[PDB]
Amino acid sequence: MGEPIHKIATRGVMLWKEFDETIFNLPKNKLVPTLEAKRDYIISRLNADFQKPWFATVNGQARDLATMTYEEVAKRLVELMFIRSTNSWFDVTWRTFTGDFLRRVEERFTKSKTLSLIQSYSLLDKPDEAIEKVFNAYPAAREQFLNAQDIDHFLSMCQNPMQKPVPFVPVLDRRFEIFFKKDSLWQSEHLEAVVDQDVQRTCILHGPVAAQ
Amino acid sequence: GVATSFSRKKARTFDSSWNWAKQSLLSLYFEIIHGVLKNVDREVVSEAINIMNRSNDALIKFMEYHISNTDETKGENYQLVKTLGEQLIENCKQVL
Amino acid sequence: IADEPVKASLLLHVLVAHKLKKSLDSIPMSKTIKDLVGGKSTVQNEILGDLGKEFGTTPEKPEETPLEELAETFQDTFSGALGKQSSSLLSRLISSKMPGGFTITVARKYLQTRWGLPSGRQDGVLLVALSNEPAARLGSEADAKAFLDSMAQKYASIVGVDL
Amino acid sequence: AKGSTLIVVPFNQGSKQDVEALIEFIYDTEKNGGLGWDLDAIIPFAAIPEQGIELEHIDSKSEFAHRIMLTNILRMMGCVKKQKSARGIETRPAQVI
Amino acid sequence: LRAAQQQWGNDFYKRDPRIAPLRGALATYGLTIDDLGVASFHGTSTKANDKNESATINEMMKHLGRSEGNPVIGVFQKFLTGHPKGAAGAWMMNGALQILNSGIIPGNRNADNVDKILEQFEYVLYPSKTLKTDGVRAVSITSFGFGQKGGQAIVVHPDYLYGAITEDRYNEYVAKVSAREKSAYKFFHNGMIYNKLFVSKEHAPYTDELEEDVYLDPLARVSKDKKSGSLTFNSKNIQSKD
Amino acid sequence: NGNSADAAYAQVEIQPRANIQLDFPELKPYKQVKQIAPAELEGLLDLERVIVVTGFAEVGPWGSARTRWEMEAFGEFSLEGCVEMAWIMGFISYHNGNLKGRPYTGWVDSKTKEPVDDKDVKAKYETSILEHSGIRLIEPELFNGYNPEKKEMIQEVIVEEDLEPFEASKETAEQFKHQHGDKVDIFEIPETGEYSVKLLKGATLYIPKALRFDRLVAGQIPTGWNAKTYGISDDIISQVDPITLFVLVSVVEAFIASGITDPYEMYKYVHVSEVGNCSGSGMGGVSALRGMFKDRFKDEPVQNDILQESFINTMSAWVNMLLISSSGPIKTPVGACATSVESVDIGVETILSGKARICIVGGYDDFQEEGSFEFGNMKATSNTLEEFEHGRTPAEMSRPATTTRNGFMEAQGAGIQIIMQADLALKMGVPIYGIVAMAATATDKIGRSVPAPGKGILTTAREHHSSVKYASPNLNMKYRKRQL
Ligand SMILES: NC(=O)c1ccc[n+]([C@@H]2O[C@H](COP(=O)([O-])OP(=O)(O)OC[C@H]3O[C@@H](n4cnc5c(N)ncnc54)[C@H](OP(=O)(O)O)[C@@H]3O)[C@@H](O)[C@H]2O)c1
Repeated sequence: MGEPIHKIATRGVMLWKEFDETIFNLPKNKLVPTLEAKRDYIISRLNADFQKPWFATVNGQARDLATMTYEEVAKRLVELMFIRSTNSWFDVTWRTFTGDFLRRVEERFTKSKTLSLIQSYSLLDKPDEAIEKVFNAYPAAREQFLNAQDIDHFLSMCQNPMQKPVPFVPVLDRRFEIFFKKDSLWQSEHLEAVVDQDVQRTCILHGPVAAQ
Repeated sequence: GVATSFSRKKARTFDSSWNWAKQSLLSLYFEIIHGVLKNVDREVVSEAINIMNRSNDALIKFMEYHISNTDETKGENYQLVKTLGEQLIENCKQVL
Repeated sequence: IADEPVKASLLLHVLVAHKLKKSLDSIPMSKTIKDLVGGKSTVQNEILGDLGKEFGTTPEKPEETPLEELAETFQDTFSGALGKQSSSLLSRLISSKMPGGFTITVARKYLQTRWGLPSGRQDGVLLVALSNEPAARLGSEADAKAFLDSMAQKYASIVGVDL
Repeated sequence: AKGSTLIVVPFNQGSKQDVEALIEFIYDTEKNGGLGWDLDAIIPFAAIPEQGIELEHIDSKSEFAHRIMLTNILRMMGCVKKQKSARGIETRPAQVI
Repeated sequence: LRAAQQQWGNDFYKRDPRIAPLRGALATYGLTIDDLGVASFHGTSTKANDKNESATINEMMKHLGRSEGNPVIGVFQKFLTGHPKGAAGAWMMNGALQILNSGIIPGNRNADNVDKILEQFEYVLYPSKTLKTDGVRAVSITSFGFGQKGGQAIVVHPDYLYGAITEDRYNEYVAKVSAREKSAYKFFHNGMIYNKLFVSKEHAPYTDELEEDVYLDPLARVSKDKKSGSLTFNSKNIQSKD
Repeated sequence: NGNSADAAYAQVEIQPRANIQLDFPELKPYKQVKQIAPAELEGLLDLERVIVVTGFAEVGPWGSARTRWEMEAFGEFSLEGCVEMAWIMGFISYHNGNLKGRPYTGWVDSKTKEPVDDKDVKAKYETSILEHSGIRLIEPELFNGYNPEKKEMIQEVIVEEDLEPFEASKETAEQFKHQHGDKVDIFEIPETGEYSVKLLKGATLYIPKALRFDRLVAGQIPTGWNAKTYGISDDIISQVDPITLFVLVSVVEAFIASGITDPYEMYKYVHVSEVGNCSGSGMGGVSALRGMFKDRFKDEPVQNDILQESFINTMSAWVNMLLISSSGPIKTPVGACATSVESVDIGVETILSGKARICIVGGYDDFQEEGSFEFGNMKATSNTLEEFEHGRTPAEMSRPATTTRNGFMEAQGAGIQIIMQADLALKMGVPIYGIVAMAATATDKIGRSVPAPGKGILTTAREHHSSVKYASPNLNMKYRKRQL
């Protein structure tokens, strides 16, 4: 809402400040032309420096949703949303997201009406085995990029208001500032759920004078 | 109810058994190769009867070619179609 | 109602809208000719050839200047006369559409009697009719009156008068 | 099989005119527009279902079904007899099943 | 090298009068007249055409000594489409490539009763229902236009090409196709749902200042423009020693 | 035991959604694909002189090449084929955003905007799809209100008694005067400035009358097909003849079948002078011809450039002007019913002369009133009233090689293939659907019937057999590999 916030100047916050000066101050007509122009830079900073990395990033290589397989996306969801150290889904809503997406994979690649291999999202509490199960029944979904209907569905599961904001930026469009800034304060109390457990990705509120 | 349906110009004739025989053989040949008809299906014996009943010189030659040029080493199905085929040729030469 | 001869700004807008098969508002006034028909080199010189007959004298490089500018450049010499090309189009509009017996005379007399519009405004209603050609053939007298009704309102809205 | 032929004709067995016309077609020469056959069997299995029609409900449908399943089978056999006896055919009877 | 491979690989028959152009086209890839499986017939549904076509195929195959009992399977696509004049053969050619790549030979579902006159032609077969074969190695496509325009094309199964290159070239090829096929599917669905399969070009890949320079350099190639992302001709890659 | 005991008993059902494939050719492992060719073939062929098809498309009565194949091969649509046809015919559109409060992403009825599940598409639309596809009764809405049951003509009648005057303009009235001479009287009405036209006894009028024509059926593009649905703009649709839109769609849909989404990608590999166009038509833009020969006569408002939209070579020009931008060969053939095969010959000889490396080939033709009527007076088309007398429905009227065949079934559309050198296809990594081994045209002989088919093409099997005792070493691929 354009209110000043005193944060510790981590790489993450220093990025935030740099995007305040160059991108989020621009008017609505100039925003999208500036994001498509600076795409490669923005993505390499989100991925290096920020607590919400660029979703579509497979083995360190920057992609887009449209150039990712259904497997690659399912695996990337489990990487960003499932905590290996605690062996649990950081939020039950993020599990619901990953299950909704594995059900969409079944729907797309099945030839006939059938039973879901994911009957309860409770099965995702071991998430590799649930992926290997779905993508062994539908081996075509390992070698095919997302249908354009499935990118639009995925992006509309990210805007779902009755769900904890996703820990990644899925696209660079008009809503980039809302993706970048929303639900920014929880990550400093829960560094297990941040990419490299790196505090320097996170936002820590803290006063200049009381820092002494 | 008593409204006429009949007209001579609507009579459809079907007499081209010379052509359907070759079709009926080739559909069998490939149905056996793809493993749709097995050696326990009665549909194979029904089909053999309907090919024998249309047996002429042209249809015999057509089988001789298709069966003599089957490679029996490509599968158990290609063996099964070569065996049955050779039998169907003898049967079609006998009832010519 | 007071008689006012037709503005060059209206006539021009109609002659351009008409020859692109496009509604009157679809084309904005503050835009060049060479923008609207940027593709086809033939339709450009055909619009310039038609404005050359309608008004008479033509400035230098008229397709690089907005219509708003060029409307005023024509307005000073233009004395509310339909001239050659617009007359020809209004004749064709009445003859190709319209029911039997509905001549331009009877369509003028109906705008006078009903909506009280004189010669100078009649012209302007007919130019608005020409921008909204119904692409059919008005079947009945009533259906045509209704059309001239709907064109009188659309003339009143653009000029700024009341009926 | 070899030598077999199947002529398919639209036909209403409820129509007397259809019955006469169908047999005239079968017996007429190929030049006149016919088949130039001579029936060796007639299997008139045409029928319509009459369901929940007791004595008191006997009406139009049953009077029509009686025409299809009796009266016109007799007219079909008549028409065959009249065609064969016009051609002097006394040695090749049609078998009516 | 190319002129030697052409002399012995591609064009060995052009001079030799004992090899038909139809035999040599198939011989190029080690096929024999017997390996021509399917004849996509012009098959207009006119009395004069459908006989003449069958007669022509039959006399070609009789001459080239196509084995007795190995008829060509007649495909008659116009039972379904009708005759679109100019497009007639393009549709046939599309159906032929779908046949080669699928091994399915579609049947003439309107073949109620094949004309008795056509029985004289032992080297053709008129199927009424679809046959899933084990493979079609070649298809013939014949057209008979008005004005004595007669035309034939032979289309060979593409798997006969890949036996003429190395395993390394084949696997380099397989990897590029696989990549392209994915990008193609991405484009197709996107374009389908956003009614933007067709995108008109606003501009040529060269500016009007470079038009004459690109036309006159045979080695000029487009490259990705870093700012716009669109493929254009750069002034640096025109009469370049590189 | 409550609703909690029988809640986890019931299982979740996955309903299939249409995942439409491009059907690229299935590439076998190298070891499998080396067993079908002879061993000698490796290094024998000059791959710059081997022509391959890398892409094909069509627009026809059954929509695309994908839909047409489904119906040709299997006689019925899959889910994918039914959705594709529904999209083509404009029955369904895609929606992504707010639909009656909820966020919806997926297909909707194009009229009602109500969501449509992919499973429902076949129940909701298949009947309407099959009814409005393929060979069916001519639909007036697709042919400028053309109705073969009511074919407008005009009869010249000498006027026997003077007409009631009508009012015209001065220009129009001088035009009536110039024509009719002293059989019309024009007089100024001073009050208004209009003119009264009076046609006298002996003048010539034309009175409309209708003919019942006996060709009622055709192979039309599916009802609802629109170039807008593929993304062609309104300004192009308004400019070009309809046949041009079939070609434009076919040409992009063919480049997609080749994996070439941006045609400029070609210019990473070839010069701008090495992309050919060899496609052509039998009659060309017959809607434009009808414009310049009939609508112009009737003083109807026709565009001024209508002539340029008639020319057969103009469809290939629009493809170059909107998609390709090449400076390569442009050989537009006119081969009537053999145009497309003539196009493949011209495209092959163009690539084998090194004048091009990629060539768009194919054919297009439209159905209109005039051609339909003239193919009827030639008795080339089936008489549809005779077909009805024989009990034949429209979809059983085109019946090749049948006892009772009686003429062709006119249709419209386009088909395109992209052909290229095999060397270049392997470098670009485009799919290869087929090799074009041969392509040949042939005339026939001294006759007097232009539509009579002849045996000329028989020449492609021409072979000297006086001396055939000993097999020629030239046909042996081992002898040829040895000499290489
Ligand atoms: N005065 C100060 O110094 C100070 C300091 C820190 C924060 N704050 C205030 O505290 C609030 C939160 O701070 P913030 O930086 O987190 O702002 P924010 O990013 O705009 O707020 C978080 C949003 O995320 C959603 N959300 C988060 N977790 C969720 C879950 N588990 N389930 C469902 N929805 C969830 C909520 O949306 P829905 O409402 O759609 O559920 C909520 O509006 C703000 O209003 C801010 O002004 C004030």
